[PDB]
Amino acid sequence: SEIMKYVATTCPYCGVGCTLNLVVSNGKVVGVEPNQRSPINEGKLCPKGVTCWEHIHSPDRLTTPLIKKDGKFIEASWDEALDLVAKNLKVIYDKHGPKGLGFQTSCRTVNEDCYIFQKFARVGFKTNNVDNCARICHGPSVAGLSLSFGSGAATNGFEDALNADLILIWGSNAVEAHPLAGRRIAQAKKKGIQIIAVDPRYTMTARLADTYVRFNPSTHIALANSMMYWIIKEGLEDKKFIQDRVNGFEDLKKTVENYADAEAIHGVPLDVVKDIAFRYAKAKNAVIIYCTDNVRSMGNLALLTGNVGREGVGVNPLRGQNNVQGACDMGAYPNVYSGYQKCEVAENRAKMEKAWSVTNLPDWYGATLTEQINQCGDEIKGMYILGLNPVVTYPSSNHVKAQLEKLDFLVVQDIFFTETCQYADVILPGACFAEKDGTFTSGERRINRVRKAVNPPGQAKEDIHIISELAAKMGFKGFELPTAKDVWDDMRAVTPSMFGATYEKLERPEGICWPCPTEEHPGTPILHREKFATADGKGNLFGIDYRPP
Amino acid sequence: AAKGDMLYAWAKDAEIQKKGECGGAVTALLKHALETKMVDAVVAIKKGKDLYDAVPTVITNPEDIIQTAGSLHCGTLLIPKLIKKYLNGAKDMKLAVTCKGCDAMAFYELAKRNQINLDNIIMIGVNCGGSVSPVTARKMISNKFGVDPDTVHKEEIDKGQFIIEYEGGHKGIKIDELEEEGYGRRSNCRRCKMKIPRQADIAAGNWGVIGDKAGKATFLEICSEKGANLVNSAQSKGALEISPADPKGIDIRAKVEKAMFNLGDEWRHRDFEGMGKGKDRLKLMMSESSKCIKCYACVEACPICYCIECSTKKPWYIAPGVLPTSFMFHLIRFAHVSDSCINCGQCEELCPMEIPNALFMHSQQVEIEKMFGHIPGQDMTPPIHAFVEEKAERARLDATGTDSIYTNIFT
Amino acid sequence: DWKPQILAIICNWCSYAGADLAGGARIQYPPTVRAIRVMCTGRVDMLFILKAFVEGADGVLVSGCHFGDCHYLEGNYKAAKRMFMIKNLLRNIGLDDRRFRMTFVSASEGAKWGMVMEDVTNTIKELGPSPIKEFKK
Ligand SMILES: Cc1cc2nc3c(=O)[nH]c(=O)nc-3n(C[C@H](O)[C@H](O)[C@H](O)COP(=O)(O)OP(=O)(O)OC[C@H]3O[C@@H](n4cnc5c(N)ncnc54)[C@H](O)[C@@H]3O)c2cc1C
Ligand code: SF4
Ligand code: SF4
Ligand code: SF4
Ligand code: SF4
Ligand code: SF4
Ligand code: FES
Repeated sequence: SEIMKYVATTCPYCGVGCTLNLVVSNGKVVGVEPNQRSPINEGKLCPKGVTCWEHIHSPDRLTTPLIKKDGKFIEASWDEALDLVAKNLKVIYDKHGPKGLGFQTSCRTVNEDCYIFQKFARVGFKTNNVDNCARICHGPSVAGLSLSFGSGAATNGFEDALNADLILIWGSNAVEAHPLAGRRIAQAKKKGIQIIAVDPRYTMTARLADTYVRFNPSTHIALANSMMYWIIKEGLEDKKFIQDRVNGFEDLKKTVENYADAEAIHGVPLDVVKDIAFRYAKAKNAVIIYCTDNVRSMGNLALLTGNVGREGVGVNPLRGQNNVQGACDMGAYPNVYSGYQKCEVAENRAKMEKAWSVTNLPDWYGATLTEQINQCGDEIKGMYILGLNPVVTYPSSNHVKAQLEKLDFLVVQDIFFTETCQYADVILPGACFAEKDGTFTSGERRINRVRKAVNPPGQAKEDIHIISELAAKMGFKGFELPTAKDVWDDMRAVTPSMFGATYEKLERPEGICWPCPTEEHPGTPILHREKFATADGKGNLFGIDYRPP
Repeated sequence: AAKGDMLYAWAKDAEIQKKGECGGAVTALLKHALETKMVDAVVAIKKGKDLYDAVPTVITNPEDIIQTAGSLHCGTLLIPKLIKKYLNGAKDMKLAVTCKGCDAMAFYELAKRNQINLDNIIMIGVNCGGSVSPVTARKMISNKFGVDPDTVHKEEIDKGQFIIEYEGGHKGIKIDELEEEGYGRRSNCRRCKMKIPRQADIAAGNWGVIGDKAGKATFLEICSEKGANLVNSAQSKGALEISPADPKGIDIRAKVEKAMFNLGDEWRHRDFEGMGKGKDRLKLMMSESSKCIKCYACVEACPICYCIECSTKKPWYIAPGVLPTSFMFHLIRFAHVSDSCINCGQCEELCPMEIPNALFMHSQQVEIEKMFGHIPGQDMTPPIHAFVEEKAERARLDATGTDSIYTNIFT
Repeated sequence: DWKPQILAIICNWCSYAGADLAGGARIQYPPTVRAIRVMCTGRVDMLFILKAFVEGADGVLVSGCHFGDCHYLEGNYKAAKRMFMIKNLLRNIGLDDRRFRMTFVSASEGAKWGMVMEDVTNTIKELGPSPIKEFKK
């Protein structure tokens, strides 16, 4: 057939979204090659990207559906397994309404599968009990940055920090995780850019920094409060910015004026505090790289120094999962439909109803991952898990196992036989990133294409196909979407932003950044261009008091 | 026609001759070899996307080489290591491969180390005056040329300037001016001196073609009997036209080659003294190499690194988990590669941490060369440590005029 | 506070014999060099020398048989070529190449072994502490 064919794809291992070539010989992925054309990484990959191809053709991959029949799983046909799932979901619905079911996907999955998964969870039985890894993962920082600015995403890109004078890494292992985001720090120091690292431990990304600052762990609020106190005290705040685009300054004033001497809390001497504070406030264009109160303090700093809406500046919280941003965008949260359209507002609730040809959408705040797992027997019973391994990921794994065994009809879709699989009643095999054909979304809001290299191992299918077949079994209208392009077009019709991100535009190696409202718009690589995304269009900066644990 | 002839060559097929960068002779020769069954496949470069994307391609259908026609100056890749990894080193199948000077040198390095079969491989070598990274070319065009890069149709380095053809006209800027401003050819391409691959089987270029054929003929130099046979077969079956080259063309070809040698020497100088001398060079090297995150891209991309397991992976040399890795990691590559480095730049350009691997390695290589007199990538000469000789060892000890190896070795 | 750390890698058949003969003849020299004793100097890999220098050897000495007197017919020609190349690498990484030398000591040259010991110690003392130990940090 084919000998050494190159297929361009996105790396599935973190939020940088590096591009790579998979080498496919006789329908087998046999290696990973650089793609020098990519703007994100210029053909450069970390160890994970270099060896992403190893797990694709493992013998352990699930090949056919499995059904727990009075013990060990026996081999089932697709029709059999799907009819079983449809029957059990139907009965649990008809007995316990929409509260009885529970959905959660992984951030490993492509945008089209996250969107169709949340569409399945809402168009059919109307439940907002949909969620994903981002809760239990490191950062609920999206909510905090949303409160500060309006969009919880990173304000600027990665190439953008090359334009600053004062990259300020803060508590980030940006070279251990996101190494090709830390490549920007390496390039910047080669260009001679002031770099200040502030992690509690001397990490390999703190080696690159001109100044390194220890502080006692769990004291970010105190340290940032001190820095803002000195900025205010010597008046290096940005008056036009604060008076024009920011609100809450008096509250910040009261809250911070109690942090003149905080050496007791954080270990940083007042001399070093003044040094970093004045370097940051004096830098004309300074970018913060972060990795709830902790992220709103960063928003406080950026708003206080007027470092937001411009090239070479901003706040860039690093995500960590390959498609966590994409899942949140597609609307795999309890409270947002898609593109962060809140379900609390009847306006877009009715817009969803009209677009999806369904009635009486829930509007109540769903149950997050831990909410579901804790109430996994009390009112929730019946659970579809799209790619999670909760027994290995959640803390108190034994409690997780107890709750899952308290559960009626778990369904698990995975590419491998995990530990959570033993507790499933049905196991639907899935496809990995080399067999899907969707899109990922980087941490810098960039939509990248994933391309099909090989076929799923045996009888395994990809998630859009599985969910469409299940919805056709259960009699749900609106899941006639045979391709990732059709799923994407349905999503685009639904969402106001991302309306310009057609696949003919995503076939560009550059990709598209998420606020792309029209088809001629080139994208929005820098957010909050001259107005924010809150009610008055003005960022709010809050006063946080440090709580000792 | 016989191993040393210098010819003008263009394709009989008008479409092949249009799509060739010059006369289409590389694409006519490759097509002929494939369809007359000298070779079982053809490894060439095609555009996968915009002309800034160069994708290697194994082609077995003779109908697909018209897609390979044209030269991509943003193709900074290296072919021979892909043939070893995913084509079993050409141990069972004949191939015909289009290659630049660095790609011919890499072929010879891997054949020295027994990793490919040059009896099976046919190397059609192209002249190379330099390659540009695709993304750097984009930034060049956006900033210095003041053009939207997606507008460009074709783009080439001709007469030492960067001609781009966009909608509206064409432009040109001296590559030396660009290279001073911080753009241009890759660093190793600036230092390169393998301009006409005379170690390949055929050397094709646009240098020395003068007069009525200045854009519709390829200057061919027949560098081996295998290439002579390929050319004679193509000319007889009528896929390729041959006229003897013009002596004035040969002369100015020699002059341009010599000038490119001098420019390469100047860049070698300014770069190697830019690295420093004494303990300053050790702080440059050590502080740069402290960035390495052990992605091993430099090892997997180097043509000379053919080892099943690198010694950089052995726990008695490098501690497995310590990430701010030792200088031993790069000392083990200086020791193993620097004697034969072909200055391909792959190690430098695939490094996520932007470490000047190629600059360090070539700075060591140039004077390992002027010490032992071994030029990498030219022929089947075994590596310096794979062939030690009694008389030569006596000679270097006597030349030091000393009873040991301590001093009077360098000037 | 500082004592030179010199490491020697001496072959078994001429340099170890020469050092043993010097000891037997009671030739005194300073106690600064510690030896490793491989069979031939052909065994000495480049990575041994580089590993020593990166661990912090202020000096490295490799001692073997004279040319034409290797126990294994030609194993010290290979070592000589390797050490010439090592001298070149250390000069181009900016470390002082006179921290390394290769001496040819026969089995009967105990006096010459003592003189080699003295001269290596003197040269390293002049050179001073190696820079790697502070460049690491
Ligand atoms: C990056 C680059 C720089 C060059 N610089 C010069 C120069 O300064 N002076 C000069 O006289 N000639 C240069 N050449 C060669 C020049 O294009 C030749 O005149 C041309 O190859 C003649 O062949 P043709 O037009 O007859 O056949 P063509 O139809 O052009 O055949 C060209 C062949 O080269 C292959 N190819 C294309 N891009 C690459 C690449 N990046 N790496 C390897 N193979 C590739 C194509 O697949 C095709 O088989 C350069 C070539 C490249 C690729
Ligand atoms: S930096 Fe992240 S996305 Fe890029 S190759 Fe490494 S793990 Fe994959
Ligand atoms: S290294 Fe030399 S031969 Fe290779 S592309 Fe650069 S200039 Fe051409
Ligand atoms: S490519 Fe660069 S980062 Fe990767 S191992 Fe080599 S030197 Fe280190
Ligand atoms: S060390 Fe780097 S420049 Fe030298 S041959 Fe290997 S890849 Fe090419
Ligand atoms: S560095 Fe040395 S051991 Fe490692 S792959 Fe290259 S040649 Fe082999
Ligand atoms: S036996 Fe001593 S050098 Fe070989």
